[PDB]
Amino acid sequence: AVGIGAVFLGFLGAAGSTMGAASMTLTVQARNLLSGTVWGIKQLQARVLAVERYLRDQQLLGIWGCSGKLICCTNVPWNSSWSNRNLSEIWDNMTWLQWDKEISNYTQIIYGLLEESQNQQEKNEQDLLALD
Amino acid sequence: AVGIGAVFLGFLGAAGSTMGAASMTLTVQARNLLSGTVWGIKQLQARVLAVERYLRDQQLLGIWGCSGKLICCTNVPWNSSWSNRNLSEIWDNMTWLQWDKEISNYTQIIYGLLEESQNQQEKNEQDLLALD
Amino acid sequence: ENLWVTVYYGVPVWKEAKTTLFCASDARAYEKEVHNVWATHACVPTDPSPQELVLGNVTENFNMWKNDMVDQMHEDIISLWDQSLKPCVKLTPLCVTLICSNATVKNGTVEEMKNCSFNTTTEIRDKEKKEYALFYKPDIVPLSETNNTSEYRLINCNTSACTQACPKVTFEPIPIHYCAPAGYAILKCNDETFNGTGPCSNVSTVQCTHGIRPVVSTQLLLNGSLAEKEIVIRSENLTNNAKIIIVHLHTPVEIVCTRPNNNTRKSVRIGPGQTFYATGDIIGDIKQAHCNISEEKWNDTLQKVGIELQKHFPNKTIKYNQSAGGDMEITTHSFNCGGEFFYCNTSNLFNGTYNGTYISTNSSANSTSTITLQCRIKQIINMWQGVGRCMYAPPIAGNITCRSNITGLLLTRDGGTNSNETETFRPAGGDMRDNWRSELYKYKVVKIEPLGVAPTRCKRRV
Amino acid sequence: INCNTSACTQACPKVTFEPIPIHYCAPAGYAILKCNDETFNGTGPCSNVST
Amino acid sequence: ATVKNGTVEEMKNCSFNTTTEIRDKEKKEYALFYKPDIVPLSETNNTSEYRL
Ligand SMILES: *[C@@H]1O[C@H](CO)[C@@H](O[C@@H]2O[C@H](CO)[C@@H](O[C@@H]3O[C@H](CO)[C@@H](O)[C@H](O)[C@@H]3O)[C@H](O)[C@H]2NC(C)=O)[C@H](O)[C@H]1NC(C)=O
Ligand SMILES: *[C@@H]1O[C@H](CO)[C@@H](O[C@@H]2O[C@H](CO)[C@@H](O[C@@H]3O[C@H](CO)[C@@H](O)[C@H](O)[C@@H]3O)[C@H](O)[C@H]2NC(C)=O)[C@H](O)[C@H]1NC(C)=O
Ligand SMILES: *[C@@H]1O[C@H](CO)[C@@H](O[C@@H]2O[C@H](CO)[C@@H](O)[C@H](O)[C@H]2NC(C)=O)[C@H](O)[C@H]1NC(C)=O
Repeated sequence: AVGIGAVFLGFLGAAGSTMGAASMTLTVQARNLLSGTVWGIKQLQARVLAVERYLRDQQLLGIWGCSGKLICCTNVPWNSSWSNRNLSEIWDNMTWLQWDKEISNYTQIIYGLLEESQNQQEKNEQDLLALD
Repeated sequence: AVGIGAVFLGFLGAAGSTMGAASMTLTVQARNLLSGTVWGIKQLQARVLAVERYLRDQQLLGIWGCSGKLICCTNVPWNSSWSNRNLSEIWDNMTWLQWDKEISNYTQIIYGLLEESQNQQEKNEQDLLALD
Repeated sequence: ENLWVTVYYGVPVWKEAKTTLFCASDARAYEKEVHNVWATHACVPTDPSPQELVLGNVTENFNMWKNDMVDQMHEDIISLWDQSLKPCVKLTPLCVTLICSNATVKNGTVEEMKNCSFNTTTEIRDKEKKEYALFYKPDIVPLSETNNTSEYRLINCNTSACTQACPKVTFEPIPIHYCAPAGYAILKCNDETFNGTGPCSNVSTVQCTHGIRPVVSTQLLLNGSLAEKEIVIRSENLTNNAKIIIVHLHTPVEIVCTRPNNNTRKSVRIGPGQTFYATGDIIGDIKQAHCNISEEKWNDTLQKVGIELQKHFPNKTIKYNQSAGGDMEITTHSFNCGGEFFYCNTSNLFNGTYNGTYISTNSSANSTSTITLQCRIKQIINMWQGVGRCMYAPPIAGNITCRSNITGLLLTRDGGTNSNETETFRPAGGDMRDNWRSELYKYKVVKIEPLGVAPTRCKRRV
Repeated sequence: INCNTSACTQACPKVTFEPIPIHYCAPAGYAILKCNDETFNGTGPCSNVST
Repeated sequence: ATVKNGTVEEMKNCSFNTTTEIRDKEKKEYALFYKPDIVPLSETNNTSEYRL
């Protein structure tokens, strides 16, 4: 159960488990994006590739307005054409590893939506805080 | 005195100075994490190692909920068994350089406490902002 | 009820991917010299902690023959052996007219070593002195078609220049652990009866792979992993016989080989400041090199293998047979032992049949019974093609022993004829990918995708 | 006095043996501490430390 | 050899003792060389000894 106490799930412990169980204790995956030391040129290349990847993820997440490394509720309304599926259909018995097979097609749309939708937000604070 | 005016204390100026004095003007230490250019393989190795350390500190500070790079009040309650010492015993004449000798034993406990505590925090906002 | 796109980070999602891997040694690999063993040089000390984790509800496809991990293992070992032979002396003054004597053994059961003599460029260059050394016959060829039976040439000097292996580097396989970089993980198939291609219904994950012995062997698979429960066989397409079959043993078969000849070393100067070690004397009586396998184990083992082979050829019974025939390095079982390279005629082993009829082991009337393979020695070696191929392995003084465990076979069926009820199998050594693929089958590298979007009842706070 | 022990090589004429001064610098995240005491013997607590 | 025209160049036919693949057993070998790639060896009167 998710009532673990002190976390001991390991790296990918919630793989195959419910979306809710994996949604709690997300830090065990986030914290482990690091490894290695160097021989020659190839292993140093593998080291810098991880930093490239981590900063790609961080920049893409931050442009959406997500400084937090776990969860965000976003302004973009849901387009129901993507699944037209119920909350229990998606949430209660699926896992993230099987959720990624469905909406990975539409990630390249949602990314642009979030990218613009942060700009329809923060420009307005640039006006209201001048009105204040 | 800490009433410096324009800051000129240098890199490690407050070493040996009071906790309060070192608590103001923390940026002079934080900002100095960039240097170098390359001869051979070992110098580029030394370059990337600094980025690795910087992202260690930044990530570990982030999962605790601290996007700010200077000071944080945190939701973890204080466990007083670690010192059972007074505020003046710790704050008024000690320096950070000799404070690190005491509670460095208990850092590996506080780190896990903060890590779980941010998850007790932000899961609730995922519910409250839905109730709103 | 309304839903909103909600984005999560730290999600447990991944996709299979291609990437480099680290190599990590056991803790005791760094008391030695540089480059000796290579495990000290290319690799990092491993930390067994954290240990394995089992994922409770996931199933994944594992494909052994499409695994790029062995394809990177091949490049790693190739570049790693190529690196070691840079500083060592690259011979070259030995490409001269060697004048050799006949010797006398008159039996044919044992070989002798040819006594050859040659004029040497001394360490002060232009003041030559004649010098002699013993050479194994496979490493020497007659120089010309002329009638002179007393002028010989090394097998080098026609194809490539060749280099001595240094004495401060050893051939013994230190176990190697392949570790993943950041952002990736290695999935371990925990199903103990997995055949090699299909969905593993019990998938674990580990920080690093378990130790691999990079033992080079052609026909048989020496010291390595053992099957958990039973003998399991692996092949891409058994209908087309040309594909190699990997047999994986559960019970090992013990093998011991020896060179009873008490060789003694000799030194020769090759230009300034460098030496070429050679064999100078054979103390005592010359005797035959061999390998001993217990018949009581092999006879049981090959019919145990027969029952497994019966399943995908149920129409026909089984017989075993000699290799396809060819050059020494192609046909014979070969291996390293203490620095020497052996090549064993294996016709005695692969003989007999099985018809679904098991023959008893109990009582073992003679546990001292053996079947003796006869093996030849070489010092000029073509260990891989294109690795800077030639290497001269120097002789090692004294007498040596080679005890080890057999843990699998590499085989290949002969073509069928007469629709026979008893079609046959042959041994087949070849590309060293097939050797490492016999042991890397448990693992697959994946790439963690922690960023995901989902619908949820919460919206942005303004 | 070669030819018995090792092969030898000439030093090029376009490279000089004169010691140019060398400064050792620290990488990022590290610092160098200079014992500013002018009578320090070599092993002990320096009561005046610079960086 | 003989061309005598000067409109076309020929190639000079040169021969040499080769350190063969077994080192110390030479054999004479010949090859054609373009004249710009060959120079006489010495100021002496020998018009039949050349160097690259
Ligand atoms: C392989 O061939 C070499 C020769 O190429 C053999 O070496 C020769 O061995 C003989 C017998 O020991 C030596 O002759 C003796 O030399 C001593 C010197 O004090 C002399 O007093 C004796 O009257 C006798 O002539 C000979 O010197 C030696 N050759 C050289 C160059 O040292 C070798 O024995 C052969 N080995 C085998 C296994 O066939
Ligand atoms: C360039 O010079 C070389 C010599 O340095 C010329 O090669 C020589 O050519 C002649 C004529 O073909 C060969 O002579 C013949 O040899 C055969 C051997 O069976 C013999 O039966 C004939 O009676 C005749 O003597 C000669 O062997 C050959 N030299 C060698 C070393 O093979 C070459 O022709 C010249 N090329 C040009 C374009 O000037
Ligand atoms: C050299 O040969 C001797 C004699 O054959 C070997 O000594 C035997 O080694 C076995 C182990 O394989 C022992 O069980 C025997 O007791 C030893 N003595 C005898 C008389 O057999 C010796 O091991 C060989 N050298 C090497 C390095 O293997």
